[PDB]
Amino acid sequence: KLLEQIEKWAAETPDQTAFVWRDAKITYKQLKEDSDALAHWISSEYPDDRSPIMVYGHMQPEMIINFLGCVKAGHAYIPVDLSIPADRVQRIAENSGAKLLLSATAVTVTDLPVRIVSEDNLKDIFFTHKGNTPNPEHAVKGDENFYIIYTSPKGVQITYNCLVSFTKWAVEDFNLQTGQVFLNQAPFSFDLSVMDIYPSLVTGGTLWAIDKDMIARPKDLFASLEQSDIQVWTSTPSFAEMCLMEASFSESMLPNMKTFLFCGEVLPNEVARKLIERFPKATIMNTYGPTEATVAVTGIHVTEEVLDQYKSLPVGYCKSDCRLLIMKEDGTIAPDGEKGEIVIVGPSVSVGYLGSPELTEKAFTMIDGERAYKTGDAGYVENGLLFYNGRLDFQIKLHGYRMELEEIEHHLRACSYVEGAVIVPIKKGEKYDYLLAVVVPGEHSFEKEFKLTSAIKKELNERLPNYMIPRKFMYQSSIPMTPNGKVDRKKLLSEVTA
Repeated sequence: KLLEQIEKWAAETPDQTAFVWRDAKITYKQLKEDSDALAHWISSEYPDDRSPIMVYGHMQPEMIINFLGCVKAGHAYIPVDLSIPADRVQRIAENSGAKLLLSATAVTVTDLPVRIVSEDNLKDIFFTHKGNTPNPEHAVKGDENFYIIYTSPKGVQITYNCLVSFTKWAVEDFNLQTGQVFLNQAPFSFDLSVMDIYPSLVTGGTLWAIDKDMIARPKDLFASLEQSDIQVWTSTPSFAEMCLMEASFSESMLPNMKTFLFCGEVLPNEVARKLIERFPKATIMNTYGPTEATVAVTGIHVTEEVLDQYKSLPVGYCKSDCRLLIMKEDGTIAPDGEKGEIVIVGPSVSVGYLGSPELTEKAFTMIDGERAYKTGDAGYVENGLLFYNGRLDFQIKLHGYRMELEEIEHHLRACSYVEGAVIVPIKKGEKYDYLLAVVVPGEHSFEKEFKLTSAIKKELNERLPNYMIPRKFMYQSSIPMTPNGKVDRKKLLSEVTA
């Protein structure tokens, strides 16, 4: 079914661009053909095997061809971005039980206990098996693994049913039409990319990829953006914020922008507001979910009304085929409006971590016959609406006082003269010593740094208790992002600590 709705475009709109990265692009017809040849090759080489297959690279069109080739042959694929550390890739190879690794580019990771098919060798199978097609019944189905994406060091197994459950909801609730241009910011090793990959493929859209190098060089990023004619924007809030630092990043640069889809981090009320101002015709959606629950399970249309009544934006209503549970600090459920750990239950929940029995036991459970996943996230529900408070382990306790790190960040972000901010907790060694605020200053006329600091501290005093107000402030032109596009908190902690 999933592959069928995708294949449907190879016949209806064969010459439509299915994926484009810089100068490299492939049509739906080419996607089908090479994908079919690979699948045929896989089946000929591994007749009665269904071991997961590693797919190595970055944004090359072959990444997508290889993903489909793998599933058509009944093999789940393991996306491995170039950014993943060698030691990690080696662990994945050994943990996953993979026997093969496919890459369009050169594999730089020191010898892996896997058969490597790369560069020209991959090209050879496309040529060698050109025209051939795989047995329709070999295609991954039902509860069989479709892809395995690693988090933290655990392989989250996402089944066919999991992905279909997500995709259907995404296409319908995000109001995606057909033939639209979908931005792809997230590396394939990050499940945010799934939010644009499959919805685009099933709706005959065009995936417009952006790579790590464009990001390292904004002039190229924006150049690409203007040529893209992107209509559906899928990215982390941080990525959007960085683009917002560019005055030309607006409806003028992307006049056909229609839908913004956010997930992965807190979407600031101010960021959404800036996007509405810059793109008055675009719809903004905030969504929430762990990789363990197939990309996202909640979503909400962030309107002017939502922005007016929710200083802290809610993360959304749970998809209809799943449900949420807010667990009080005890096996007990919490009354609506009360904070607890967010638990997700339903067909979106992963079947567990690959080869990690003990790890699966600790985070996954069975409730009334269905899978449930403890997120490690703190939040609450109010009449179906889910609110995110922060990561349970980011819960800082300052001298006899608890507090979500994210709540302090939320208020810091809301202060005048602040365009971006992150709190770096400085620990004495065991307990929390003090908080350090890293902010990107907005326009101001403060002639001395301490004056800006005092001003923000005064405003923050009206929002938080004195003991939650960061003692130290640091200013910089931008907040670092990890290769996935999220705030790089480790890097920040590393440099501010040094």
